[PDB]
Amino acid sequence: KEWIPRPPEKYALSGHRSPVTRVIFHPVFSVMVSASEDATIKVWDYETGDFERTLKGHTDSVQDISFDHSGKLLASCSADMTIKLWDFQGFECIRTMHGHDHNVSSVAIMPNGDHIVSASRDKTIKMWEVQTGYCVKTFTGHREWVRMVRPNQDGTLIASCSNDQTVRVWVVATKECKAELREHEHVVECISWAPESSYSSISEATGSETKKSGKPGPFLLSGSRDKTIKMWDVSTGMCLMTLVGHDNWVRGVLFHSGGKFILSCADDKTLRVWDYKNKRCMKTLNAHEHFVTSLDFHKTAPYVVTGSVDQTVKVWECR
Amino acid sequence: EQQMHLNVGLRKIKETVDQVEELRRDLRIKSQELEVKNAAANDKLKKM
Amino acid sequence: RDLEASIARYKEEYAVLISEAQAIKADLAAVEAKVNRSTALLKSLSAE
Amino acid sequence: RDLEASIARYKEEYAVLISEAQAIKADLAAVEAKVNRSTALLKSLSAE
Repeated sequence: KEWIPRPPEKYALSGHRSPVTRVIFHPVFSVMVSASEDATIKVWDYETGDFERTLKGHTDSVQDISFDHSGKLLASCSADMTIKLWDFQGFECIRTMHGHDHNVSSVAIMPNGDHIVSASRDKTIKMWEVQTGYCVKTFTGHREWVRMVRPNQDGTLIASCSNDQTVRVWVVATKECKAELREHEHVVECISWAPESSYSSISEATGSETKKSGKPGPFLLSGSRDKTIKMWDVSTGMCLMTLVGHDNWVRGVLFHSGGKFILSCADDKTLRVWDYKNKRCMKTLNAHEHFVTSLDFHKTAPYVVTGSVDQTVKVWECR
Repeated sequence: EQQMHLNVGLRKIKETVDQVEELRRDLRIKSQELEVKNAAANDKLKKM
Repeated sequence: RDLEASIARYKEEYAVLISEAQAIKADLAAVEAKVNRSTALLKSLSAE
Repeated sequence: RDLEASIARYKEEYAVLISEAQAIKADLAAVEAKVNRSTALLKSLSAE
């Protein structure tokens, strides 16, 4: 919906002793999960801002966490070179896949719910099986530290951004970089794709012409440390339009559930929501006293969450 | 838990040695400026 | 008178300059103390 | 050689002596400032 965050906060959750790296929402429950730099993943009830529990399995700082479609498993990565899988019914680690040398930065479960992607400093992206834990295929082609990775809506296409200024889209079956993008002024840090409900809204936002099949094609977005947020086409690989105005380094980007606005956080201590179809909304909202690290938008509830380096997680209503 | 705490300790020690390297160059700069100042004062007395 | 005038102004102010040099070398000595103390602690934690 | 050496050595020693004087004057000022501050504190604490 026209859900827009507002300057007043609801709860400023401060339980972490170390800077928070990422925050996500449970798919079904009224639960939000925050990973921080102290190797602990905390679980909160965002509706009332009540600390629920903590999972302290990880050795080094936890970097990225992700749920599945059903919300029954929680994939987590850390600097301890390992990927942990958490059973969310009882909240204990059930499978700790190793390998994938050096700090692991991002982890994600593609919607089929049977495999996991992982990216790390070792300049490659590994594929793991949830049931077994065997790395079955390894994606190479990034020449530098791969930062953030996200799959598609049906478990076939993957995007990997890295320090190497290139965003590469990979295919599950063929294991080939179908689209490689090298156009950013400085390092790309965060990526996120477009849901269904937004593709139509892109057509009049950019003027792109439909192909013979008529589908606009899958889409990307990439925010880069050069204070630029660029939204991209999977089928072609060409720029549609660019978002500029972020004061400092961008860290997190995602689309509004309605597929109409753009919500992004950056190291500019502020959260910016911007329109792209007609460039009307340019709302900047100070969020944290220090660097803001990550954010998330609830699929249905009018809530958003932001985790920052100040060891504090904040909740904003949407109006 | 033990591995976590040991890792934190190792990180603290590495940051310590890095700060020790910074302290050395700070001391070098301090020495250089002391030298220039004393030389200036000596030869100004020589002028006088 | 002119040279004598300088003999004074252009000297007691230079004594002020050498006092500034005193301050600089006092700071340098404090930094030396920090040097040796930090190095001693870093060597102590080597076995750990 | 004799007289020029007298020159250099004693002049440099007198520079050392003006540095000593600057140190003493700095200490005296610090002490005078502390005296004034503590006297203000006492005239403030009289009522107590």
